[PDB]
Amino acid sequence: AEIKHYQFNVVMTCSGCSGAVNKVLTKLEPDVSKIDISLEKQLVDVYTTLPYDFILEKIKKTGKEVRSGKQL
Ligand SMILES: [Hg+2]
Repeated sequence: AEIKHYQFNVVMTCSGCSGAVNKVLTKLEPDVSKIDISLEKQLVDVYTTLPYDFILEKIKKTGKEVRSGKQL
């Protein structure tokens, strides 16, 4: 039952972009504990029990460019 921390650099030009990312993560409740989105750092932090590859894939399918990701 590990709650992992993933961090992504996601290009988000406006609040609609943060909204697109938030939306796909809401569909993965109740196994997403916390999300943090910063437009000022272009960063998305996801705290979840789900696998890294799956989270990355779902964010990428928004069409918002994912520049990089890592586990913390
Ligand atoms: Hg946007």
